[PDB]
Amino acid sequence: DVQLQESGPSLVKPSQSLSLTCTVTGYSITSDFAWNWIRQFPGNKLEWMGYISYSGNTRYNPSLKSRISITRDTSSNQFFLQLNSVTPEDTATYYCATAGRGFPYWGQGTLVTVSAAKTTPPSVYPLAPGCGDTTGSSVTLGCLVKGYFPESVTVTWNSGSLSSSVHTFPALLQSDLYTMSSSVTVPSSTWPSETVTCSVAHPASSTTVDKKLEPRA
Amino acid sequence: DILMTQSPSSMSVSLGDTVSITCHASQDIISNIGWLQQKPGKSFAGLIYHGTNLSDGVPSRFSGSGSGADYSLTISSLESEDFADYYCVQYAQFPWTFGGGTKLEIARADAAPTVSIFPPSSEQLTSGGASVVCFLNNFYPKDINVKWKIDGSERQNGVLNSWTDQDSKDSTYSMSSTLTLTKDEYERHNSYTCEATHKTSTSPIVKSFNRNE
Repeated sequence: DVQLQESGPSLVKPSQSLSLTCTVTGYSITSDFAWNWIRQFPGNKLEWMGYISYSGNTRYNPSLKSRISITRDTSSNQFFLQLNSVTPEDTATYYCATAGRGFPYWGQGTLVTVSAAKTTPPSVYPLAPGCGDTTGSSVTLGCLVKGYFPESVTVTWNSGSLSSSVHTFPALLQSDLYTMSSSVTVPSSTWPSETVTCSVAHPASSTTVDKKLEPRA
Repeated sequence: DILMTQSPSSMSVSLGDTVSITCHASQDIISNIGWLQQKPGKSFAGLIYHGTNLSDGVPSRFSGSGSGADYSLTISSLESEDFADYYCVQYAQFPWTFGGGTKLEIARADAAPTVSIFPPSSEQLTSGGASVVCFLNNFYPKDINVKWKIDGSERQNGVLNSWTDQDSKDSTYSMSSTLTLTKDEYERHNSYTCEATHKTSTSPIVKSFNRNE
């Protein structure tokens, strides 16, 4: 029962080099298997990139050949992706996985963005219901996330609790910045009763801000 | 590099149904093939390997078969969780290459959306900007058309639409239509109207407010 824990910074400037780390636990990378790097482009295309076997033996996808470099560390039990001369076109979600017997274990993925655009922290805004229109049975609340980069936020309501009846719309890019919002649907004996907050994390600036949905004035 | 011809590119079966997805190798990979599932925004979990073998923890609703250049995946008694993406992968000849994927969708009946409009928060305003937001939830089919107005005059500038993929919980979609203005221009207008037109309804759903309020 292996675990893939892929670390590495998610924002790389063009021409520079992208270098990631998978961290294997509950299995020895020298023992067995082939340990790989797979990228998935937006639009869900999958490219196999390469690997290093249990015996330190590498194989790459030749469409990378020149710039790809996959190595490992026995002691710590980790392998490393290095990819030089990145372009915008190398912006994908990076997965490490194990090979042989198929692809049993996978990492959780890591989004990598190749851009000269600056990291902006996101401004969160509560979107309480319209003015006078008191509700009845149903009530719909929202949260809007503006002016952030790069791709990677996580809007949670309270903290998972409001799990059900939640829609978080995928982000849309305008001028190097993402705006995204999320709606939560509730009964009423729930709100304004229960402290319903919007919990957004944006890792690239460590900005786990919460905002509390209050009625307007 | 061997081309993994995956078919069909998408579907829409009902619950408890059964799907067969057939992946076609450009050559003859001797059963070196894997069947992956990607649940929405998550990672992958291998389903079949070496062509016909179930991976551990994998339900007996799943099962694959194939020989030579031609392999397939069937899922019996389909369930909500099963309505995700699927990809075949070949690991016989280098470089290993993946299929183009297969999206899977639950055929639902039509739904009229549940529309809510949201004035700008008095936190965005004090900040300079002002977005008038609009959610259209729980409807089918995906095709929707939302339109904005400002004191009657329709407005195409400053809008930004976002659809979610299908919710497996209820086989519906949702979309958020965002209008973004400058706090000054917002303050120079009274009415804000959001119009959803769906194949469901003959006349559009109108939610609007008065900034005056």
